[PDB]
Amino acid sequence: SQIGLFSKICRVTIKTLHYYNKIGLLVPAYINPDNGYRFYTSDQLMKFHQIASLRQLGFTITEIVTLTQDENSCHIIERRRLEIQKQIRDMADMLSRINHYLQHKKKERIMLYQAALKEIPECIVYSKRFIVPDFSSYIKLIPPIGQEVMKANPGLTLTTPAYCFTLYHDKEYKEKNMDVEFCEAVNDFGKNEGNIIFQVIPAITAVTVIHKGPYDSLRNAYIYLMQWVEDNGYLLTNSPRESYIDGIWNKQDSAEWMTEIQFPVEKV
Amino acid sequence: SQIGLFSKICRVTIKTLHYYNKIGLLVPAYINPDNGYRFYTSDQLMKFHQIASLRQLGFTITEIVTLTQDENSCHIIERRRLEIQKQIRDMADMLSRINHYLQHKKKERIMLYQAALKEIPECIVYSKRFIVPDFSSYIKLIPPIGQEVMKANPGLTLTTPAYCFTLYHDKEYKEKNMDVEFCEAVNDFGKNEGNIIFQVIPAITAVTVIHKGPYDSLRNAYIYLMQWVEDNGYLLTNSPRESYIDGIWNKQDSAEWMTEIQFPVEKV
Ligand code: 118
Ligand code: 118
Repeated sequence: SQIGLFSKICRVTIKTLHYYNKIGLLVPAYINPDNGYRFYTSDQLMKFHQIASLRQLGFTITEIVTLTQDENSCHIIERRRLEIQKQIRDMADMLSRINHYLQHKKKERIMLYQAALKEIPECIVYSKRFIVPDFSSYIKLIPPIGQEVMKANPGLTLTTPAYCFTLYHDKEYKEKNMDVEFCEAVNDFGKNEGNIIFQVIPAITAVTVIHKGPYDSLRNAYIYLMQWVEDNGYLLTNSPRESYIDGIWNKQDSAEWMTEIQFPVEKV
Repeated sequence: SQIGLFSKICRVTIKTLHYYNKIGLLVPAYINPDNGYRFYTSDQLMKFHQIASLRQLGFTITEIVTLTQDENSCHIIERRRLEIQKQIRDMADMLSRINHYLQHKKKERIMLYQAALKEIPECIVYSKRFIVPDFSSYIKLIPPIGQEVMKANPGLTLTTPAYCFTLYHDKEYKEKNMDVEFCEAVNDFGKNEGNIIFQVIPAITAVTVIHKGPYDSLRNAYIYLMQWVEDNGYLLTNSPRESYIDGIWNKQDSAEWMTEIQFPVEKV
C-alpha cells in the first residue's frame, strides 16, 4: 500500500515513516526506482506494533534499534529500571519542594531566604576552637588570630577563592556561652604553635541560604533553614558552617555585608 | 572579578555564563570597551543563587526570566504543580508496565505477544447480533451474511482501509455458546432491514495485540491480556473486539493470516 494510505491505517503521519526509513528503521517493502515511491505490505504492520509498544515504555530510538537485532541482550531494560526510580524520587522531591514553596509563600507576601543544595569539597585549614560569652567579643577578637598566625608561620599562602568560616559546635542554638571554632583555608600544611592548629575538613553536601544586611537579624536566617530541614523530610547530619564573603574588610556600609549559612543535610 | 574566578566562586562553567548573558538573564557589572572582558561583583552571586534556587524546581529559562523581573504571577507555580502531579502518575504507570514485561520474558525466553494502548475514533457500521453454537459454523455462515447485505442496498461503499470485526459480548468465555455481533464499517447511514442494522460506534481507548496464524490458538492471546489488565491496574469497561485484517479473501496460506485483538479499557 502507498504511504498516504499506510499512514491512515497506522494512524501516524508521513514524516514519521520518512524519518524511520532514513535512520534504517522499518525500511519499506518495495521502493519503485523510476518515480521513487514507497509501497508497504502487511509485514510492516507487525514490526510497527513492536516499535510503538517499546516506545510507549520510554525507550529511545537507538536502544530499540539495538534491541530488535541483539535480542539476547536484555540488560538495557534494567538500565532503564534504575533511571525510572531515580526519576520517580526526583519528581517526588520537586513536588514536595514546590508544595513547601507555596505553603511558605501563603502567609508571607514576599520572601527573603531562598534555599539551594550544593557540594563542598575537602580542604586544609588552620583553625582555633574555644568558648566565647557573646558575639561582639568574638568579632573583636578574630583579627589578632590573623595577625599572629602570619607572624609565627612565614610564607603561608591562602587558596583561590578564599574560604574563611566558623563552626558552631554546640548542638542547640544559643545566644551566649557559645562553643565556636574559627577556620581559614591554606594550600599546604605547617606546624602548630600553642592553640593554633592545622587540620583537614572532609567534603560534604549542604543546603545553603544567603543572608544580606546587619548581623543582628542573622537568627532569622537560622529560623528559616531550621524550618526547611523539618518541612521537606530531611535530617541535619553535622555541625553547621558560617562562611564570610562580604564584611568590614572591603566596605564601610554595614547594611551591605553578605554572608552565607550552610547546613549539611541528607535525604533520608 | 574576571569570568574565570567568578566561575569558581559559583562552581559553574563559562559557557553557561556566556549563554546567560546572551539570553539576558545575568548581565555582568562592567564590560571592557575594547577587549570585551566581563567583570562581576558579589550581587551577581546573590542573584545566581536565586537563579539556581528557581532552576531546582524544574522551571525553564523563560519562566525563570518572567519570574525574576516581572510581578509575582503566582498562577505559574500551582500550574506547575499539576504538571508534576500528572507526570508522577504517568511515571507510576510505566515502572509497573515494564515490570510486567520482565515477569513474562524471563518465563519463556521468547515473547509471543506485545501489548500496546491506542485510540480508535468513532465510526458508522452495519451490524448483526446473534447467538452462535460453534465458532467454525460462524466462519462458515459469514459469507451468506455478506450476500444478503451485498444485494439489497444501493451504494453500499466500505471504508478505506477495511475494518471488519466481531464483537464478543460474553464476560467469561465458554466454548458452548457465544453472543456475538458481526460488524463492518461503512461511510453513511441509510435504512435498516432484516437482521442487519446501521449504527454509530463511539471512540474508545483500547489495548491491542496482533495475532498471526490460525484461530485455534486465539485463546492463548486472551489469557495473556486478562493478566495484563489485571496486574498493571487498568479496568475493562466494555466488550472486546476481534478485527480481521488478512485471511483467505486476500491470501492463500492460513498460517500467514493476521487478526487483531482489542480490549477497551480505562485508567482506574
Ligand atoms: C585570619 C583571621 C581573620 C581574617 Sb578577616 C577577612 C579578610 C578578607 C576576607 C575575608 C575575611 C580581617 C578583618 C579585619 C582585618 C584584617 C582581617 C574576618 C574577621 C572577622 C570576621 C570574619 C572575617 C583573615 C585571616
Ligand atoms: C460482507 C461480509 C463479510 C465480508 Sb469478508 C472482507 C471484505 C473486505 C475486507 C476484508 C474482509 C470476504 C470473505 C470471503 C471472500 C470475500 C470477502 C470476511 C470474511 C471472514 C471474516 C471477516 C470478513 C465482506 C462483505
